[PDB]
Amino acid sequence: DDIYKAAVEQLTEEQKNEFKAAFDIFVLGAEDGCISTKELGKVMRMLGQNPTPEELQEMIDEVDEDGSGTVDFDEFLVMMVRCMKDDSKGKSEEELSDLFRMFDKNADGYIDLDELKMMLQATGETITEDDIEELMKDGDKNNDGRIDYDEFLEFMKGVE
Amino acid sequence: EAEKAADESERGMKVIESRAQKDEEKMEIQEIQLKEAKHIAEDADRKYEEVARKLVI
Repeated sequence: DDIYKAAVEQLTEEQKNEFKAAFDIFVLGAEDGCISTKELGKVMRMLGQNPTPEELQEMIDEVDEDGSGTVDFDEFLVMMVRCMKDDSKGKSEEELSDLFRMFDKNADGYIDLDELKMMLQATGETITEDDIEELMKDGDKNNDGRIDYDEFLEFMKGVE
Repeated sequence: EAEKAADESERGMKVIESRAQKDEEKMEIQEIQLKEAKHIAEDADRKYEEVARKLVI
């Protein structure tokens, strides 16, 4: 919401090189920067960047919902930077296991959902469509009746 | 002799002019063909990565 937003507000030249390369690929001058999400993914795969179609399809399902096919620079840059791996390796596995054993009080070989809910409400964050059951939907891979630290990673690995 | 030689030299010059023009045409045609080739190559590469992923799974 804000991390890539802050990075774009402090637009760096290293990313700006690829950004303007794909821009001249897209915008030939005095344009509104339409760059449709389908075309954006096509070029993202085209110009030697990461050829991950999953993010492109997420954008297509998410962007150009306006019906104009144009994509604003804000979200286009956000999805471009987040297509690349922007994470500090998600902390340390042993460190995160200690974090979760502090989180997990039962110590029954796993952690249950309610402990995760307690920690989440302790964080104090806003709720949206990716709440309530999104964690339930993702974590219920084998439906073991629990959200283990390994299951918590399977849901949201690379916690930063 | 000099005037006949001038006529023949201009003959050869014009022949080389025309040949060079034809060659430039073929050069640009092969150029666009090469770009198309590179794009086909990249598409095949992506397909390859994809199918490898599927097979591993």
